[PDB]
Amino acid sequence: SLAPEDGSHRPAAEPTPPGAQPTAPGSLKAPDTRNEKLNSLEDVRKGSENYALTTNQGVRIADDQNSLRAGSRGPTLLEDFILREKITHFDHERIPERIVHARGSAAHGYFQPYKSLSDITKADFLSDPNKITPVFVRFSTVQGGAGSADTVRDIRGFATKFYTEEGIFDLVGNNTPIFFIQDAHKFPDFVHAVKPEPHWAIPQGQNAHDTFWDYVSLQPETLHNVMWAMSDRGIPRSYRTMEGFGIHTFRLINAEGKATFVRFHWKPLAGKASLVWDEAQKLTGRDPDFHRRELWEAIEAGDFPEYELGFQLIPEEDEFKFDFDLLDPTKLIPEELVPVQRVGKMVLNRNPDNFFAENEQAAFHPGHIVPGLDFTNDPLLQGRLFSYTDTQISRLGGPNFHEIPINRPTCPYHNFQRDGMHRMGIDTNPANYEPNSINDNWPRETPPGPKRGGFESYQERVEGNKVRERSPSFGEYYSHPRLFWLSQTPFEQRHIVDGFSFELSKVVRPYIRERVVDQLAHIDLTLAQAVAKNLGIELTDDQLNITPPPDVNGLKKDPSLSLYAIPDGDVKGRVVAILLNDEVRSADLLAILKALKAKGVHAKLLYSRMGEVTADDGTVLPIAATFAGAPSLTVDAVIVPCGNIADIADNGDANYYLMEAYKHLKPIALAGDARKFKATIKIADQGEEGIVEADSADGSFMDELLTLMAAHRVWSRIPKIDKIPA
Amino acid sequence: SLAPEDGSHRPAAEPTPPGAQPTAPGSLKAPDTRNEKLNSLEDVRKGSENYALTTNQGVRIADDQNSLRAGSRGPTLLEDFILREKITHFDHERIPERIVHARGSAAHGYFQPYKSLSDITKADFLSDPNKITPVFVRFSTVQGGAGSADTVRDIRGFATKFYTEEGIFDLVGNNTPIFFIQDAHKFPDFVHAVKPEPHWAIPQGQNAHDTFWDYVSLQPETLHNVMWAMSDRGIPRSYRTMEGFGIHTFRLINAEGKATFVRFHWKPLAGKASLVWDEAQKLTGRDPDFHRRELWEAIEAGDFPEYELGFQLIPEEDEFKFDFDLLDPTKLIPEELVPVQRVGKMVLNRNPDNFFAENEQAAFHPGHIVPGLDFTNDPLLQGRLFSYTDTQISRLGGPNFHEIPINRPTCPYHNFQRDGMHRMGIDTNPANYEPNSINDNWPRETPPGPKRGGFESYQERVEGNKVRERSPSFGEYYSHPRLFWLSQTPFEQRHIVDGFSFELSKVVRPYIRERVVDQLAHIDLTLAQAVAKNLGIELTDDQLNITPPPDVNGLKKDPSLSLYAIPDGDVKGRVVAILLNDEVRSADLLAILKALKAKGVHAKLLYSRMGEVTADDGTVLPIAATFAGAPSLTVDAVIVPCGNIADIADNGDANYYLMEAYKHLKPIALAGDARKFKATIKIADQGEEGIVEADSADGSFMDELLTLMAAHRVWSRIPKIDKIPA
Amino acid sequence: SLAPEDGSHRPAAEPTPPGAQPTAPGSLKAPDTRNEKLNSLEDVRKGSENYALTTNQGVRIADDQNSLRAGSRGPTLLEDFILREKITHFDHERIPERIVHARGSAAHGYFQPYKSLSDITKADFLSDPNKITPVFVRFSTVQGGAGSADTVRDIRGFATKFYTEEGIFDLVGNNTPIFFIQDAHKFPDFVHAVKPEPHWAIPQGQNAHDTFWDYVSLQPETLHNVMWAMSDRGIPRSYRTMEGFGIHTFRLINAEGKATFVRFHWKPLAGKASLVWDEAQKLTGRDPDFHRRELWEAIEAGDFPEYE
Amino acid sequence: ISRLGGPNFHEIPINRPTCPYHNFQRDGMHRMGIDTNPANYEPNSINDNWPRETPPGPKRGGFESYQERVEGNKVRERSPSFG
Ligand code: HDD
Ligand code: HDD
Ligand code: HDD
Repeated sequence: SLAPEDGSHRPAAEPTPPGAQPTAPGSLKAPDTRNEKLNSLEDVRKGSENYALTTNQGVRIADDQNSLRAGSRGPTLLEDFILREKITHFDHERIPERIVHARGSAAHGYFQPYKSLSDITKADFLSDPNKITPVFVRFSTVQGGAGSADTVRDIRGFATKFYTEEGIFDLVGNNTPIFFIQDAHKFPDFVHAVKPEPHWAIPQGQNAHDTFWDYVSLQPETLHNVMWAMSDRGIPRSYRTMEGFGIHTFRLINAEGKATFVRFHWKPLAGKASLVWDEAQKLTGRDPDFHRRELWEAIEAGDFPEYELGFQLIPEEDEFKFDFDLLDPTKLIPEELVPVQRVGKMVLNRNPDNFFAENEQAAFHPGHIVPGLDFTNDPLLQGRLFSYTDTQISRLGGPNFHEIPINRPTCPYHNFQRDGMHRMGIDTNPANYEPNSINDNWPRETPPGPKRGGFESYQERVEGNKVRERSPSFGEYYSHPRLFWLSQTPFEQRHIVDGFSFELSKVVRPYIRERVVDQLAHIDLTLAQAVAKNLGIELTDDQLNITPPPDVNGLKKDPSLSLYAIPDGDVKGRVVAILLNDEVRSADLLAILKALKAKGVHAKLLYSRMGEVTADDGTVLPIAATFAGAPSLTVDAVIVPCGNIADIADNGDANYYLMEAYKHLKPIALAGDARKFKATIKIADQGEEGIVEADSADGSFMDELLTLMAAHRVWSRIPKIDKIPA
Repeated sequence: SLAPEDGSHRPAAEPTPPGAQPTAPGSLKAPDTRNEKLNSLEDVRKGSENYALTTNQGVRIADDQNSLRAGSRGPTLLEDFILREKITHFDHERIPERIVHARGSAAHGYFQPYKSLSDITKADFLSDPNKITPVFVRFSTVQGGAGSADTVRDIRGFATKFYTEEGIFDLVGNNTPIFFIQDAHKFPDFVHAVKPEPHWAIPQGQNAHDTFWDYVSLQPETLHNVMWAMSDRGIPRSYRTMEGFGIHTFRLINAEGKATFVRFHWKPLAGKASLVWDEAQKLTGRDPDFHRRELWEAIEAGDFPEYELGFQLIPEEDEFKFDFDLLDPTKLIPEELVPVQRVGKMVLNRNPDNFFAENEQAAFHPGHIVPGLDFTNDPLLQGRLFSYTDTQISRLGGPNFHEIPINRPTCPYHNFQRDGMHRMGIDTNPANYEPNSINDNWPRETPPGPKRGGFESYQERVEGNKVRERSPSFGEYYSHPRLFWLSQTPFEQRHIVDGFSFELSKVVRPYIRERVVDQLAHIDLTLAQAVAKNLGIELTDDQLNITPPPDVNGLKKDPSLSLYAIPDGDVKGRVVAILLNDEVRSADLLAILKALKAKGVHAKLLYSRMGEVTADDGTVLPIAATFAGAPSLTVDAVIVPCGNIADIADNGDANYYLMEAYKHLKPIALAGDARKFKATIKIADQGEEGIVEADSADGSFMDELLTLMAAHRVWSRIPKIDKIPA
Repeated sequence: SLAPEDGSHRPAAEPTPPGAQPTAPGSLKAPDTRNEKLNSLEDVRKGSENYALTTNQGVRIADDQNSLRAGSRGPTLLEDFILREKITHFDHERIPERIVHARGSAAHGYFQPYKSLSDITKADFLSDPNKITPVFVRFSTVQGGAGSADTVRDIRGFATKFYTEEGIFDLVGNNTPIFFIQDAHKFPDFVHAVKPEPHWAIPQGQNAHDTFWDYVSLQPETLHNVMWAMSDRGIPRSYRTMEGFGIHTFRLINAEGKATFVRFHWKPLAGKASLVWDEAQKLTGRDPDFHRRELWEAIEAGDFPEYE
Repeated sequence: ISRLGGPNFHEIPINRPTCPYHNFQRDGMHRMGIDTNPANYEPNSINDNWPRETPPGPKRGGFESYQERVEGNKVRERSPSFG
């Protein structure tokens, strides 16, 4: 037996904070967390303890350490079927990654509505506040491969599979309310442009290259989502702290046959929070798995990710009332014009058991709708309906991808489809066609109706000639980017300017930079000038005279477009670094930990080596990581307790930890002699907002620290950070 | 409702004779038949009665008769996800067929040994006469595609999957005791030669072409199996009436580690029985699915195929005691030298539910052995071990083919292998490697032992240089073909001559026919001359003087090599055509059927049209088929009762029916005025052996017919048949 | 050398009647028959005479008769890359057959118009009677597998790939002028009904079974093509002696943008001819490759299949 | 066979030998080479046995494995020399 005597190999099957235990498969970490979908997977879950090691054919293996050979230094024999089986399975482990959103992290959970929606939709999963729908959610980046980093600048995917009693509904959205392009025909052009360039396959996880900015400069329809991507929305703090949007206008259909246009929203109950670019970029090197880790850990802690589903609803007769087209996926519907109605709440409360089996193989597709929903003519949505069925044939090996356990409906499914590679279902129906008399026509079509009815499309009127033509109503490109711009706070606007400036500086062909700046001059001259200045470009007189686009139905701003303008801070689940010394004042630590615990904020104890340090009263303190092994990038705030400060005062890593946290606008709190660190970050004696300081870590010290953490970052420190060499 | 009111759409769920009921899926036909494998497939069985028609996502379909279009004469819309799911699944229904043995028919059953064989093998499925092992058996041809015909001349496959408590054991045999080639390296050559020629892909299901005989003429090692293939062995009457052989010498390993050499045998308990060539050929056109049908129908009738497993056993110290090499797969072990020891019984007692899911997807592989068996150095076996794992990666879509339900072990299987296309099992093991401490090293290796132990190879001595060399001991090609020839009856010899003669007639390049005749001169000059003559070839003086090969260890014949030398007829499950007239004598019919029922022989009632006829006494006789629709090819004998014989006396089809049966040596019985039909087949007034005749269909009229049926065909008739124009 | 002294192994590279010579690959049989498409395949045609036997990696093989083994009666060694490459390629030879029309026989040829059609179509291949368009035609049955018999009673497929100067045009037709069903949504139902039944996979190449007639009895729209299949149309004598049809109304469009409705037809210059049922069925047993053989041999003889 | 889709990965252009390659292997997914050999097997008379095996020799000969002596029992055992 190889496990240590003390059982420390095995994580407690209780919720634990990040770092307290090794992470573990969901069914072993939280065996009592159940929902209908998780239970239905039980047929295929395979354990291991107490079982003999076998081939795939069930033959017990005596010696899994050696190939069969003729003498112990001789050649390997072809009759070694144990070796070849094991090697063959290994040799064929990989499947094709997703064409886009290959990098993503998933969890199980459940959803339920706040109130019946049967007045506007007959969808069963929205019909009853006490009917729970299992869900499986995958969050993702867009451009990079499955082994790329999490904290890149990109759009994020937010895909939700609802295993309803009337079929799978997949709501396949992103973290911004519009897309870069109008018609699915251009998707491969756009994606080829954003992806690594085809000669050398560079760069990974980055829009900062010529082809992407070339396409942008030539396709101003992209400018709206480009603005969102260049803002801090492009670098979320966590999948828990971003919005999700279905982007397209869909339809809701009630039992009376009435259609209402809807756009879908997820509101993060943990609040909206993003990183800053220097931090996000360096975090792709220090921990390329930061978002994956953080989501998995939040769930093991009990800090379940929660989202509120919301609908913008527009009656059918109001289709043409806005000064943008509701079917144009590059246009958003301002919440100032159409409020988001809250619809229900989704809680993600268990991680998967096997990433490959459940995450990699999950197939989400926006064509998977249920009665009570329907599509519209959105020309991007229309082409998506073709892609997500078609792509699984190579990705998942064939047309039986719905039989892969994660994908299976929990409701009944019966039909006359047969065969296909890796067919699991053994059909006993004498008939494989309909109409049939030999099985009395079963399974049977079901008329549409109020509940449990067959699917019928809404009978929308279609009147037009067969054309390949963009609707003229889609031909407006600048007003929504401007509305976005004007709705950001001054610091968010600076971050946008810095995002464009950084990205365009990596574009080798200078005319491409110029052409993008010219597009910026059509949105906002202040933005265009600020970017131009960073690129050493001077706007021409004509560019300076470009008339700014019109307001969006009278709006000069909409604060819901900003991450930060309206506070919605939630510290629960956030994490603080506590920089230890070899003689910690235990009275400081006790007060620190008590206040953090009261607000559900986690701590990591850091030192210049691993092992333990002993505090002033004999308490043995285990060290989670070194200053260098768990950098300030990975925490929300830094606290330094008193004690033997001379131990760490001249440690370069400890000093840098504070300089890096300071530059990235994080709250820092310094107790007792830790106040000596004020010098490294140039804080004046009288102190400064964003640095908490006191003789000791009392209740007052922690309240203030906790208040700053609720506001996420110390924006008012931005003018002070260009001086700092960090 | 589309089913008829009287419920006649639904086959009776009880044993019925062939043709009495429509055929049905095995679990609907025989719900009460069970074994441990059939029980374990229950989780994937899908019903159909009383369920709604859905998409694969569980969405109820309202209209499964139309596409979604813009207006009822308008274009189809891309948003029709119900149409595209359904067409996509249809578009990807097919998977590659097997490289060889693509054509095959399969049934579930069970095996039981007669007694424990623990003194000679530790194999668990042979350890206890009470231990019953589920099986799945697939029988097949070799050459033709999945859509080729059953009653071709070819070798047959007889593949058995034993679902043992210690793993899957696949016994992958043929119906002749040798193979055509010695070393696996030549398999693609031989198989390319026998297969349709690569320019034009002709001929299907036939060795009667130039490239096959070219190869054979250049590779005399193939002559042994060619003799079998050219005999009536190449055209079995039924998969129930052929022998099976593992071909190779394998090893049994007992609990003390002692190795015994073994060759595997299957003895058909329904006896040995073949067609004649003209019958077999025509039958590929009248019913290309005859063996598949016959197998399914035997099982639905309760005429379950039964086979006895037997072992020829040779002590290790006897390896070199014979004139041929035990490892040479072109050599048989005469039963006169090493008898077949009976081991156990196998009964196939349930048809599959879905042919594709269970039969097409089944993967058999002779490397799938269990503790208590091991391989030898037979260099054809040796290369087989590589192929049957390899081929599944394309054929079945990847390395998880063991998770396709029909292939799954019923015993436990646990290991560290992960991922791969269409992965079903969701592993919860924190470790995916060993050795590991984080799961205490589970699943763990198991030392070899008397039972329930790990697989260890037998420590055979290997000594020699790395060579691509054939063993000189394999370089004798004629003595076995000669023993086979001399062991055949004179009519079986005639049929061999005529098999070579017909096949060689289809070889377009005359020099190939001559080179084959030259090879036959090395085996037996009588055989060679008879073939030569049918080809217009004259043997040279040299050829006439070739010394015949030596006998095999003193044997100048072994009658176990003959199909018919030793009668072993069983009539149960055979079929008789009864040719009706419009006024049948009912006393004749009652007597016929009563005698047939007593012996388990089935009957089909034929006429010139469908519907019914009424017998002299008013009895209504249902007609199964017309004379033309169910030709004599498909039955084992023909009886014509009295009645209004004038009604059919001038019917070409009815006359021909008798001529065809007469030509193919089948028993024919004629009662009262049905004796008029003697003219059509030119029978003397005093009658002849093989034609039963009498005033009325009893006393001993049925005993005599039933006695002819036990002898299978009327061999004495052979000189009489060249006369008849049929 | 294994060939016979008198060279009778090699068929003459000149047209010869059926059975006179062994049949051969088309470029060895008729080396001077050329068209643009046939010439464009020259980069991928591989010969054989006078070349050494190699692996796929170009390594010359000394002994293509034996695996590598420890002793001449010993076990086969994993390091035998020659054997494993050869057996790997063999083990993966097959690809999925077509879902329908899996059984079919194909030939190269050419098309030429009788006159310019630019009044009714701007299609480039129809613009000038001197425009020669290479074609590749595959004839087929519908129901049976790639390995089933040719002279079954079935509809026949007649597919022509036109390699035009402005794109490939595939005219994918059958030998009757209608289809069994009205709407593509029902194609998997019709095809499952006609194909071998799912419990036992019987029968091959035949509509003569319960599920086919069940569907037909419940879907009267099928009756028209059913009538054609039940006539001697369902049993052609030869792919050379049957009609072809596109079935659908399509449109021609001319340079002015005017649309004309068109249905396509192929008229066989060898005339129309079919077997009788008893002969056809029996022929599926005596020569299940009869139509494939007869097409190949007509072309080798110079009886070129011609269609208008 | 999975990564590159089948047994014809050698016909993907980067992977192709620049020297001659001829054999009796046929078919497989994505088959590019169109073989004109009347024979797809050896030994064959119908194409005078071409392409032909080549004896090993000093230059341009067939591959033959070094005849290293093998001696021992069939074992799954690590050599003690590796320990
Ligand atoms: C016509 C092509 C096409 C277009 C126009 C879109 N996508 Fe898409 N999307 C795909 C074709 C596709 C795909 C190729 O089918 C993917 C990759 C593999 C897969 O399973 O689906 C995919 C994956 C994918 C995923 C990952 C799902 C998962 O986690 O497995 C998300 C979140 C989105 N997409 C979201 C969007 C949004 C919000 C779009 C515009 C509003 C959008 N896609 C446009
Ligand atoms: C080295 C390659 C090789 C050689 C020398 C053999 N075979 Fe084989 N055999 C295969 C390679 C193979 C295969 C390519 O792996 C097949 C085709 C598809 C499959 O799953 O296995 C196969 C299938 C196959 C089947 C069909 C199993 C089923 O019904 O699915 C049978 C009965 C046999 N073989 C029997 C034999 C016997 C008795 C042989 C000589 C003693 C033999 N094979 C030599
Ligand atoms: C909705 C599906 C569907 C429908 C309604 C049809 N087919 Fe089809 N057809 C196919 C789906 C298909 C296919 C599944 O896509 C095939 C099978 C394999 C392939 O490559 O294409 C095919 C093959 C195929 C072939 C063989 C081409 C070849 O030789 O490779 C012919 C001649 C036709 N079809 C002709 C027709 C005609 C004349 C139809 C009715 C007017 C028809 N098909 C309806």
